[PDB]
Amino acid sequence: MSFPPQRYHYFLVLDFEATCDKPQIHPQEIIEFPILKLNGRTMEIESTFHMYVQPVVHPQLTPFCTELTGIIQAMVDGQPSLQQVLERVDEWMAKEGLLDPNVKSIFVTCGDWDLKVMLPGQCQYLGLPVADYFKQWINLKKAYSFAMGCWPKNGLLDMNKGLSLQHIGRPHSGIDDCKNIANIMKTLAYRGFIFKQTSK
Ligand SMILES: Nc1ncnc2c1ncn2[C@@H]1O[C@H](COP(=O)(O)O)[C@@H](O)[C@H]1O
Ligand SMILES: [Mn+2]
Ligand SMILES: [Mn+2]
Repeated sequence: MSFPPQRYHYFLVLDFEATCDKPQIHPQEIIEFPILKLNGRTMEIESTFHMYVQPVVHPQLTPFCTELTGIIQAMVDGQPSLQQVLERVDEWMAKEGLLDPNVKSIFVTCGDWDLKVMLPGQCQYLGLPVADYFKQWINLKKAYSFAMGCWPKNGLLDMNKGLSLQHIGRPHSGIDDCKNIANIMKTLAYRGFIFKQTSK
């Protein structure tokens, strides 16, 4: 059945961008924090949280980081740090109605890195508690492997290839990576896939 009933009222698509360098910078710090709120049944985008984040440990973006993500220095200067952005997220969750125990939602990321490595690692570095809704998610690569029966090699690019979808926007932009995740989800639901939590 196309677009079957799903287990969640809403899906929260997330894809961080972080400071980086060649070889990798340490520690990494989140510099882009997007969330797309998807209708649980249709996968349509109904609301968007999007904030750039000011890094503190390594405050100046490297040339590699700007080339990779497209994020320039003026986009993070004057921004709130991660602690404040997380409070903005909580307020946004509240306004969207996602803090109701009877409203079911879950984050969806491309891989496990965002919520298994990046966010809890930086919160630990900062002595910040991770909000409980960040502790369960769906790895799209894993969901795709169940839906299509195959393991994609390179994330969004290869999942778009397998589904004959055109890439949306700019690769390695957090918000655009989110739009592609949402578009892949829409197709998987069209093909009859019911999404399930994959985090452990
Ligand atoms: N090829 C790469 N080399 C170094 N760092 C990367 C690379 N790709 C991604 N990253 C880092 O991982 C973050 C998330 O990328 P992505 O998982 O592609 O959305 C980026 O913002 C960078 O900090
Ligand atoms: Mn990513
Ligand atoms: Mn990305």
